[PDB]
Amino acid sequence: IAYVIGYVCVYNKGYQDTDTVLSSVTTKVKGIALTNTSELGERIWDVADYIIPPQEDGSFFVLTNMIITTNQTQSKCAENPTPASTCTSHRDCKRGFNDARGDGVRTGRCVSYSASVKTCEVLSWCPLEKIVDPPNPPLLADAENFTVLIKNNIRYPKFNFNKRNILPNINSSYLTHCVFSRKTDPDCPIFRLGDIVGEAEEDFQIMAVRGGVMGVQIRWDCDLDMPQSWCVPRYTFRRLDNKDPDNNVAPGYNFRFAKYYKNSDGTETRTLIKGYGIRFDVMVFGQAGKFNIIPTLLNIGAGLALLGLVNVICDW
Amino acid sequence: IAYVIGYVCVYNKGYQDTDTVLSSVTTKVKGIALTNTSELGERIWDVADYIIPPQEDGSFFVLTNMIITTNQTQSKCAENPTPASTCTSHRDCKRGFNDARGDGVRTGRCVSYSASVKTCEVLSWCPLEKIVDPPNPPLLADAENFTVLIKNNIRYPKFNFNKRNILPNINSSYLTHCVFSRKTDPDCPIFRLGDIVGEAEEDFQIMAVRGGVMGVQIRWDCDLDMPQSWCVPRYTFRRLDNKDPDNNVAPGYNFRFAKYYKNSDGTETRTLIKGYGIRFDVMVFGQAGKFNIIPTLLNIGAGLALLGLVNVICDW
Amino acid sequence: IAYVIGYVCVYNKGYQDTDTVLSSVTTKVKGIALTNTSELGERIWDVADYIIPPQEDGSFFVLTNMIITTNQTQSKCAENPTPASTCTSHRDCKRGFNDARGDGVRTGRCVSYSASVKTCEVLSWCPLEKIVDPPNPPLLADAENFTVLIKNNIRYPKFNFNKRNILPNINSSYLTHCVFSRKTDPDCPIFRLGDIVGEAEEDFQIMAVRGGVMGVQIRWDCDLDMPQSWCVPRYTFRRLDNKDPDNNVAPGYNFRFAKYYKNSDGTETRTLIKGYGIRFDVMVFGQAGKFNIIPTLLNIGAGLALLGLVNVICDW
Ligand SMILES: NS(=O)(=O)c1cc(NC(=O)Cc2ccccc2)ccc1Oc1cccc(Cl)c1
Ligand SMILES: NS(=O)(=O)c1cc(NC(=O)Cc2ccccc2)ccc1Oc1cccc(Cl)c1
Ligand SMILES: NS(=O)(=O)c1cc(NC(=O)Cc2ccccc2)ccc1Oc1cccc(Cl)c1
Ligand SMILES: *[C@@H]1O[C@H](CO)[C@@H](O)[C@H](O)[C@H]1NC(C)=O
Ligand SMILES: *[C@@H]1O[C@H](CO)[C@@H](O)[C@H](O)[C@H]1NC(C)=O
Ligand SMILES: *[C@@H]1O[C@H](CO)[C@@H](O)[C@H](O)[C@H]1NC(C)=O
Repeated sequence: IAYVIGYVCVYNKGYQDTDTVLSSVTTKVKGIALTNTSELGERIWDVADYIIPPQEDGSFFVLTNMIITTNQTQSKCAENPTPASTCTSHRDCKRGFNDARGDGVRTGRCVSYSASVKTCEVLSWCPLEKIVDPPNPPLLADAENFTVLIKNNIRYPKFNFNKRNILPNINSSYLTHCVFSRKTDPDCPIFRLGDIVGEAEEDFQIMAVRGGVMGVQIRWDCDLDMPQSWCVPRYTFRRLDNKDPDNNVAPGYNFRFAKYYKNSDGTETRTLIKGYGIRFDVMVFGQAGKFNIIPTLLNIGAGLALLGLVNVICDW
Repeated sequence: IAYVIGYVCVYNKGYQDTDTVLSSVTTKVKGIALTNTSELGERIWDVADYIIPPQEDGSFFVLTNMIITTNQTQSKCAENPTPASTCTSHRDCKRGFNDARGDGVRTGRCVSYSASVKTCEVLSWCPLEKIVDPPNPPLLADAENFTVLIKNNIRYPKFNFNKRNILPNINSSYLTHCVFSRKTDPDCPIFRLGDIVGEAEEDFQIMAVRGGVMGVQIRWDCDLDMPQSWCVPRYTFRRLDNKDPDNNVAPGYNFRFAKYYKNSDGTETRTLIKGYGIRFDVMVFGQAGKFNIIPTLLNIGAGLALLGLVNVICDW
Repeated sequence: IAYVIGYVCVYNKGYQDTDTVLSSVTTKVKGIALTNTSELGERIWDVADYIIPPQEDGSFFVLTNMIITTNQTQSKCAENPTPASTCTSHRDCKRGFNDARGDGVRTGRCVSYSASVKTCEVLSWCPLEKIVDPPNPPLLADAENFTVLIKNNIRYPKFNFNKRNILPNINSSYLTHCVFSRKTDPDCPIFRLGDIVGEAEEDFQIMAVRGGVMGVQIRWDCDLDMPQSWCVPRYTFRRLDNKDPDNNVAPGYNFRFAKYYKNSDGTETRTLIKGYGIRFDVMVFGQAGKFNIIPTLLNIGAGLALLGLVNVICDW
């Protein structure tokens, strides 16, 4: 049955010799955002404000919601209310003990956080970060309308193949005022953050309150036997974190950083920013194949050997 | 024809069992640069100045040219000249409209940027970044002479193989005053930035004006049947971005960041730096093989099966 | 010998069709530490202090020891003692010559660093970084007791498989007060830095003095023929760097960064921090297999073909 083995080699790509992809990614974010709060007045956020890591290859972080604590100085200080931190006598707090909250290290004497309750005195940057819910709606909801240009460049080493996701039919005039869309502009690398989140069956406005990790995946599945015109990337978007709050720890995505200031007196103070944002991971993978005689001959020989079993079984 | 199948197994590595490489890279940049300009006077740039991401594993950024806008404050403000931003009456500017330039959000009234023309007021950090060409020659042309030490460590999991690119015939005395060169010192990991760019058929002085992305690739192709003395990495360098300006968007490589200052009055100002630099991507790939009986037997059986087809064809 | 080929296919996974893993990692470090020195007095280090890269996906840097040079102003200056920088006359120093130390560029005249010796004047930030060993024991030795939560998410594209390292049998109540331990809590992702370093046959206290690169590796070896309950990651830890000082360059792991301040007079000063820390690399790899008819048939045919050689050899 030469037809059977021929069809098997045709559809299983057994005659193919395959190789992996070596990729480079560069993303640039463009947009502006306006915030209007009592504390910050009226404010605008340029490209240098809402991208906390200014440029890291492979991913980017877009700040969406955020909490500030200003004028923090190292001092002995009160503690946030907590059942493990309540004071009934000066002997309750253990000198030098380190707690799981991580606000600071305890001391012997303890002071009153307020008139009603007293908590252990700790060494820390005070005033401490107030334990409050993040603002809703998010400050940077305008980050729904940002754009991101993703430039990709792959190489297949063994076959000596180089390619970029910007197809050569496209020109700069079209790319200046272009926006990606599956129905209209499938070849445009300039995505919209709102579209990226929406195509993963999510809502950006709800996501931005606590953040989340979103992955953008690009598939480079190119058949090098056919000309390079059919070597085209395919874009997919997925949500990487977990919605369910009963299984994971610290739902959402956020992190803390600081800005250090030196006063006129020489004392060092710091402003602590806790930022929640959407982190976009760019993942590139693929596998490309070419023609080779030796695998074809090996597969043909093995198929003809299996034809012996086919005949033996047909005999019975 | 046992000779044919034997030679096929010998050269095609059908008897081989292959595995991929798990790698780690660490790079240190050493050098100094001096600049002499009217705005900054005479200046020297240490290791902490021209490497904007201080240490990220896998790649590093070397600043070469820059545009600085100092003492930027939040304010209602003028707009850079642009055909879409020209004022003929106060009703031209749309309240709250967001433009594609991204300098700021528009307001109702508009003032004169200069005596000749008037542009819409915007909420923004001002004075705005002036639209000017980057300085030529670049400020950090001395970055042609920097050195970079690349320490690489690979592991093949299945075969339990660990290796480092620093060969054990080398000692610290040689590596203290060493530099890489194909003809003289091929085993030295200490490359020169000018040499790295030159080996890719590029000119550092021209390309540093607007930047570019270079990839430094290391190939770990080791045959574990032979002793480990033949497991040696191979270095290659190539240019990742595109020179041609009529196909891509925003030619070159650059990014913007900010330094935030607090005045005596408490108002917050920022210095906006737009830096054009050379980003070096370190990409490590390879595949190592070892002897295995089962693939050898399978290939031998398939070859002997194909000998049947060979005999059948020879009969005709 | 159908039994032989059957056993070969059973144990060699010949019938399997394999695919690689596409992974994402997220690490959160929790802990607090106190330092007591003459220069810094009594100090506490929060999450925003000892993690110099605030959040980079795939690795994190935990500061352990440091050298601070404060109030550095750009000016003409003296030089650190060095046999290549000693002065016997004003003609010894070469104007504009760039040295291998990298402290600064030389000038014509040279000045007495101290009463005993004189060195070349250089343009640099001063006072220069004093050449002294890092403090022992390290300032941030308390970083032995920190915790790190590692959340992993893998996908196999061809088989359409998605998984996380947080098993469904685990709940948030257990994960709130959990810690990893091989004997007691093997499914907990919350590791301890001291445990991570210790299980690599290292001591944290001696390693933190000069730092080092530690690799945390996760293996996702899942057989998809069996249910997903057997798809479980496996954790291993290695010491990536080299202890031997006679083969490598700059033993340990450290890097330099700066904090820029603006004085009242408008002059710009900077504080230069040289930080030694432990860099933890998270490397995720794996390979998953499923059942496919065509490889099974090909392997069976080749085995039956090799049975011919088996019979021929047995005949002799
Ligand atoms: N784009 S940036 O230069 O990297 C940058 C942006 C911001 N964002 C804000 O300040 C937002 C804000 C504005 C006004 C008041 C309060 C908050 C803060 C610090 C920044 O610097 C770095 C650099 C490296 C790592 C890190 Cl964590 C920070
Ligand atoms: N090597 S560094 O510490 O990371 C660093 C270097 C510079 N470079 C300059 O200031 C050059 C300069 C000097 C004087 C006037 C004008 C320009 C600026 C800020 C830096 O800090 C960070 C840290 C993380 C992310 C980012 Cl975007 C920045
Ligand atoms: N967690 S952080 O925001 O990223 C951060 C932490 C620290 N660490 C200290 O200041 C320790 C210290 C405290 C007091 C006196 C002397 C030293 C310094 C600067 C920081 O900012 C960046 C941001 C991006 C890149 C870089 Cl290199 C730095
Ligand atoms: C995004 O832009 C559209 C139209 O330009 C506007 O209707 C929408 O409100 C914007 N999104 C946000 C969050 O403001
Ligand atoms: C690099 O150094 C060489 C000699 O040390 C010198 O001739 C050359 O001009 C230097 N490069 C630059 C850009 O100054
Ligand atoms: C870590 O904690 C244990 C107990 O909580 C303590 O015995 C040990 O001294 C701590 N390590 C350091 C370096 O302080």
